[PDB]
Amino acid sequence: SHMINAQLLQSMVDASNDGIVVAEKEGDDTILIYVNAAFEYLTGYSRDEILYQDCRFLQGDDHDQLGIARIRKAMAEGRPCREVLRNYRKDGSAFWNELSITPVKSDFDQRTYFIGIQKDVSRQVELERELAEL
Amino acid sequence: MINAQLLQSMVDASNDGIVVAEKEGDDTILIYVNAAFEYLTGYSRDEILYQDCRFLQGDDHDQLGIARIRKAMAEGRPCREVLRNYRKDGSAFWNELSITPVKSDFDQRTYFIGIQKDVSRQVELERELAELRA
Ligand SMILES: Cc1cc2nc3c(=O)[nH]c(=O)nc-3n(C[C@H](O)[C@H](O)[C@H](O)COP(=O)(O)O)c2cc1C
Ligand SMILES: Cc1cc2nc3c(=O)[nH]c(=O)nc-3n(C[C@H](O)[C@H](O)[C@H](O)COP(=O)(O)O)c2cc1C
Repeated sequence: SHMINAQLLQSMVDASNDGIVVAEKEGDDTILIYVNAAFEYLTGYSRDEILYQDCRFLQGDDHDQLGIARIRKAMAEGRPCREVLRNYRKDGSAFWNELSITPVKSDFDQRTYFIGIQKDVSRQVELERELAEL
Repeated sequence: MINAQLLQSMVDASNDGIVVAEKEGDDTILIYVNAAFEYLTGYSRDEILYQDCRFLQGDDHDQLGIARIRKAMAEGRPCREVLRNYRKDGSAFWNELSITPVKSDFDQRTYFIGIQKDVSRQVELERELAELRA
């Protein structure tokens, strides 16, 4: 009587300020099958551009970031993980992405999907460094 | 095809508190809260459901943002305000609150999505850094 319906679930995901994505594993890729508006705003990429691609384009030229090894191992072991990564928007600007990945098993196909949540921590990091200097 | 199970998992994974409230008269009472909201406020889902979120203001009221929230809600505008809020144990924190009115043709009920996050540290840093800058 008083409880939410499924359209409300979509509304909560749409209202989120952090990016929220769903990806599915294929071989060495985990390809984006859903992104919310905040992900497009945060990354500068449109939904049409980046769907069915692995999120690693957000690392740009940066690789062998330690968090990436931790993510790969957590993915292999079926465990959730959280890493702060250097990421880059479509225009090339850098941001610090606090990224969480949660595997969830879909009852429909009994397939494991991966929920990402991207939070821009750049301002908090830079301000922490500035105050450390001060 | 993102089903309701996956949408729910996306809400459950959110770092930020996420709630749904429905308006009855001058109350908007909580009909859903996620785990991040419970951890942020220290209240369990069973304690706070079907109550207006204003209990989080505690002894405080007449904060300027509250007046802005009221006007924005009456006008159906989304809004964002940083409010002083209080946990179950009484501890104070700065809550960046984003309220989004839900537009739905399906049911007559008017709903609001709240998104809450603890900005206390960023506020502390901002004031300290501004003072030291002088
Ligand atoms: C659901 C999901 C979301 C992801 N989001 C990001 C992201 O926003 N930024 C990023 O740098 N990596 C993200 N990744 C990690 C990469 O997609 C990839 O798994 C990681 O770089 C390790 O794979 P690789 O060594 O083959 O590049 C995400 C991974 C998953 C599964
Ligand atoms: C969906 C939603 C979530 C809200 N969350 C909070 C909150 O977390 N903390 C808070 O102090 N007020 C929150 N509010 C605002 C109060 O519920 C209330 O609308 C505000 O105090 C102004 O109403 P009032 O002047 O009648 O007290 C929320 C409102 C809505 C609609």
